Amino acid sequence: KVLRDNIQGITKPAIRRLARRGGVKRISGLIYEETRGVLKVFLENVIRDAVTYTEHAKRKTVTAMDVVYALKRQGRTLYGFGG
Amino acid sequence: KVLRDNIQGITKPAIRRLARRGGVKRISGLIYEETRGVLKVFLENVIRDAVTYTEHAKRKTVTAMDVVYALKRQGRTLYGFGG
Amino acid sequence: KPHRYRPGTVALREIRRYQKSTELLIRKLPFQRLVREIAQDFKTDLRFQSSAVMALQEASEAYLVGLFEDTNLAAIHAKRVTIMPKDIQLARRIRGE
Amino acid sequence: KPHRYRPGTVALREIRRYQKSTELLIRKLPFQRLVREIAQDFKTDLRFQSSAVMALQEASEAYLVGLFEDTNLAAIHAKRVTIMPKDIQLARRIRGE
Amino acid sequence: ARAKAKTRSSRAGLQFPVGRVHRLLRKGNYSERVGAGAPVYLAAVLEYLTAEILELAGNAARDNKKTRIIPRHLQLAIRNDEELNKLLGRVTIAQGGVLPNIQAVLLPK
Amino acid sequence: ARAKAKTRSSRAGLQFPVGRVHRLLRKGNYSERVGAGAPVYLAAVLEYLTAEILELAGNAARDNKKTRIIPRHLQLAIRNDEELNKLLGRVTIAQGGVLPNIQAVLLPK
Amino acid sequence: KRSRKESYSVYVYKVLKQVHPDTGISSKAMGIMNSFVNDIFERIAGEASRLAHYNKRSTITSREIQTAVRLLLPGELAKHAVSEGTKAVTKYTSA
Amino acid sequence: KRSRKESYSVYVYKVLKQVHPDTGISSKAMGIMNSFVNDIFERIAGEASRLAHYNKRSTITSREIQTAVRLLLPGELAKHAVSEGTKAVTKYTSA
Repeated sequence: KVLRDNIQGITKPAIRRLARRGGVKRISGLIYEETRGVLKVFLENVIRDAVTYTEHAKRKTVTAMDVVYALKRQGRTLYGFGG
Repeated sequence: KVLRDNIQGITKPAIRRLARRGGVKRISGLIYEETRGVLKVFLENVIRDAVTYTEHAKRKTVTAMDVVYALKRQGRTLYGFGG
Repeated sequence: KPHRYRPGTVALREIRRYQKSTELLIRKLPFQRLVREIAQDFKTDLRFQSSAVMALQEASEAYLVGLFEDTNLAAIHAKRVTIMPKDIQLARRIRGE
Repeated sequence: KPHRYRPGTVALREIRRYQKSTELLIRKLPFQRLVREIAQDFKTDLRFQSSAVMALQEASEAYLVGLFEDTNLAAIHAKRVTIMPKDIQLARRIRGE
Repeated sequence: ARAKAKTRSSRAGLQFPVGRVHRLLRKGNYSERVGAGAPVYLAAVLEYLTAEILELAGNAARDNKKTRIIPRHLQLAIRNDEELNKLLGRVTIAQGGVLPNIQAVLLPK
Repeated sequence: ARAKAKTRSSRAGLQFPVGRVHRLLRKGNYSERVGAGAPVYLAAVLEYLTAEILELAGNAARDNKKTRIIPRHLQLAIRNDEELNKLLGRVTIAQGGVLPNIQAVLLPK
Repeated sequence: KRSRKESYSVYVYKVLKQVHPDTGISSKAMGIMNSFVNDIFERIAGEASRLAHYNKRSTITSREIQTAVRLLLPGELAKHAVSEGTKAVTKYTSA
Repeated sequence: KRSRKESYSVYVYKVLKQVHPDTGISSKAMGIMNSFVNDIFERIAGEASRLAHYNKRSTITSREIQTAVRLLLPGELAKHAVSEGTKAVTKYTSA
């Protein structure tokens, strides 16, 4: 139930896989934690607004259409999730 | 009736003035014409839709309100010319 | 001797492999746990559609690999093959974040 | 010996002066020449509010200024002070342009 | 007594339901009235864009030798059309992946 | 026999015209029905942001000893405030200039 | 009892069979296509609503969409879409 | 004569004399302010319009507007705006 340290739920080799998909060849050790902070900022923003949606939707379950709203209000538009 | 060269009316002192206001200290000699082309591209990007505005507004005079639309659909929102 | 590929060969091979592949790379369960953790910061008593979670994973991964390619070309400009987070901060700030 | 400043210092004073000042830096009459030059390529005999052209100017050099701080950041980030067009190309790519 | 029910899409020779389009316009509250040719023109340009993107998807799928098109075929179709990349640069695609793009500086020698 | 007509702005004790903005909402093609308190609330928060920006701009103008506000101090107010700047990152100002920002690496020895 | 939900995937499928009778499609790909339809729809509809709001227009005709698409579409796509919608609206007008 | 052109210059100037009784205004700064307020007005009303779409609701309430305020405003701006609008709504409710 109560969760504490999912900051390291992203593993470093997952980041290396993403970086090879991201075309990166040589990766510093300092990269992973900074990218962790960046992704935390991005998810805090979008999930905060998703919570705003769901309380405005008066629901205790989130929907992916809320996620569609969360991606569209900065134009990060994704297809195929009920849109 | 036609216009052939006013892009060389973009004086490199004006370019370097914008560079100083843009914070650029040392400038290569090859910069000027490329920035001229880039800003020119930006100009057609705005004025094409501005021409479309004036055509759909059924006029032959370009107004600043259409300019406001033409900047704003790229999100370049400029205040003091709308009204 | 036992063989050892020189550095960069294997890395470029995985670059080809994962530019070929399309799937999510992070394990879904710890990401889901992180989603629950972050959403708990705003309001308790929340359930989660799974479709929302995979949407978040795909959007997040696409966002990350896009900024990865951006920092990649930035480090290419900076005459390096080793990425450092100063490139990431520059890319965010010029991009506007 | 006649007075002569070392290079860059007058450029620094220009930077300071222009960062306080807000006025247009191009002579405007060639700017309307360019405006009508580009405008007749879509439709000829279009008339212009002068305020429309001033809005075009303010947006234009505003975009150029922001591009110039990005270009300066690129020039510094590759361990230099002098700009080259590869700064501009990188900025155009990372801006999605 | 009354004429045969004949669809406006067939009248415009079209496929997309122009009645549904016009209804969604009316519930979209874009204007208090809408001219008749507006949802027709909407539908028609939607089959135009749809035909173009599905043409690109078919090109990708025949290049990818699979009969049924997948989101990877969609990504590979759209992202080599740079004109769409001006059109849809800010668009993300589920399970589409990325263009395989390795720079020459990453290449040795 | 009608009672004395107050304004909804006076009913909220505020400055902005509730009737004007509510009329804007009704003819904006946004909804057919608009609740009573929503334009009042919108006028209130517009008043809040207006007073906030105007107060900071007046302080900035007082910093440079002028009692009439100019777009330069508008730029100074909007860009030195990270919430305001983030709120209007995509926003251009005419004759506001930029924040004076000098890189220390550009500074000499 | 299930609530009938409107989706364009049948129209996407028939469009696909028009362009490629031999070609199938996945359900998530049809979801992407329906998302695309809705996305372009809301873009063009909001843009047309704004253009109506500018010129004090309360009735939307295909002229306004033609303007708004030639705004939103760069290159040859705008010209070809204007042409095709022109033929469709024209022979509809005769119909 | 000419047609009436509505302006917020009177109302914003009242708010100005509320917060800064001392200072004057330029017409250019006021045109900036009017372009500002009209821009952000159509912003907040637009997201409220999408909320009306997503909630399938005909009548716009203040609740939807406070939600859209959490959508737009950065942080303590949003909380303080919620507070001030709440008090204004209460005294409007009591007229």
